[PDB]
Amino acid sequence: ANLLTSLVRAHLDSGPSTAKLDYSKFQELVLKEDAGDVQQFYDLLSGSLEVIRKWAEKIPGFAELSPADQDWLLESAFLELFILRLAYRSKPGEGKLIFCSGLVLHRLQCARGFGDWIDSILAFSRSLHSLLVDVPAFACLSALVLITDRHGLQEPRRVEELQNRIASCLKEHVAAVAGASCLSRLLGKLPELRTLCTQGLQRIFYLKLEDLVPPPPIIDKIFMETLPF
Amino acid sequence: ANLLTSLVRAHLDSGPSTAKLDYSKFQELVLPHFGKEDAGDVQQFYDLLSGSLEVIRKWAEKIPGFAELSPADQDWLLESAFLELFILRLAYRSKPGEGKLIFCSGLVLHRLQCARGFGDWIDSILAFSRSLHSLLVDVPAFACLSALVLITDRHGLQEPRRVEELQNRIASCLKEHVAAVAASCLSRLLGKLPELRTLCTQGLQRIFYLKLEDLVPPPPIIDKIFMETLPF
Repeated sequence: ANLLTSLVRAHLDSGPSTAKLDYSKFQELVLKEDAGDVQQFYDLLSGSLEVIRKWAEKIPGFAELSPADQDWLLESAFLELFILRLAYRSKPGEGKLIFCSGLVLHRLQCARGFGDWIDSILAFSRSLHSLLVDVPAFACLSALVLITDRHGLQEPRRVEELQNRIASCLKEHVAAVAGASCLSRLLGKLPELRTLCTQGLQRIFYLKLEDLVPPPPIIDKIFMETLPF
Repeated sequence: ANLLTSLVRAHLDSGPSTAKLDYSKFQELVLPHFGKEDAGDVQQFYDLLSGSLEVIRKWAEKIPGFAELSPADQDWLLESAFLELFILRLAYRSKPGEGKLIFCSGLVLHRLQCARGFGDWIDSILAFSRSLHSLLVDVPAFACLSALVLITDRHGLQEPRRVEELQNRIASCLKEHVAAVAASCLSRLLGKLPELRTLCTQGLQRIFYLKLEDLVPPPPIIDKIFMETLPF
């Protein structure tokens, strides 16, 4: 309710307004992988880093978790968060990727840096779009990606309480707007999203191997620490 | 030559002969669920990597000069080149025109039986097999090339110059044989190198992915190679 309103205010402020979109570099007709492409891949990921952290700071309860638990939840869900907010923001029917700064790029502008990762993300975006998720449901869904069980939490029961809180909040709101199914269908995108995060881990691994441009330290850290091994 | 003979003898004993070919598990049609794998497929994949590594170790022990290198340099050369050796010997042995993969022990498996454990990687290895076959590399030229893949400069050798001397030795022997039989085939064969190098990368990606999945843990020595051959 007031929780819901707070999750919404938090989501909308964490992205760009249709007025602040930048089509400056957009090329629908785009005429191996080189170092401009690898740099732009890391830059686009790096752009959401501070955005998602300020967004999490505004989820009620998140700052009452232990600071070690806050950092680990962010670090463990960064990739999934980046993917869900990009899939929701973008327009997959026209190949349009919209990033959280407002930059708009065509997918062919992105294919070389992202690999086929990017097509997988556009299929998920089509899929998510067909569900017609409203803004309050999405503001709940994304927060549930963050605030979830991870190995090594100091206070896993308090993470679980807050998750139940956000879940109840999502569950009402859905029921209120059209009396499993809907809910079940929306929660089904959590596991797709985990599998899609896998695919991003594979892409960083591959690029680290190539080593045209090294990943920036904080991307490299998230990659190394979220690898179970 | 005498080196030649020994390299040749070492190669033929390391593989199977058109007899000892096991069709015990061969199925000319299986219907898999693509892009997924259970723990039987993953243990078979590793088992095939590790059987091939004990076979390549015994083959290297027979290359004259290899066993008196330092034990550490011996291991590092093997591990540094295992994946490349594995793909080359597998490509050379196999029959891409019937979709057949032939391993080490004699085991024959259809491309469709490999799909789950190996991923896409196996199809790309079959494509390189067709590639390598159209070059028509004879057994004594392949016995030389194979060994020059192992005996090579690697960072961190205790005695890189002993390795280089032996590399010179096998190169000369190859050259003698290319002339006895008479750039490419050479330059033509180095032209496929990038295919191979991509396939080694493609195998690292597959182990990474399966280590992520963790249906079963990789064997320790495969895991060690994966890790120490990753600069990070």
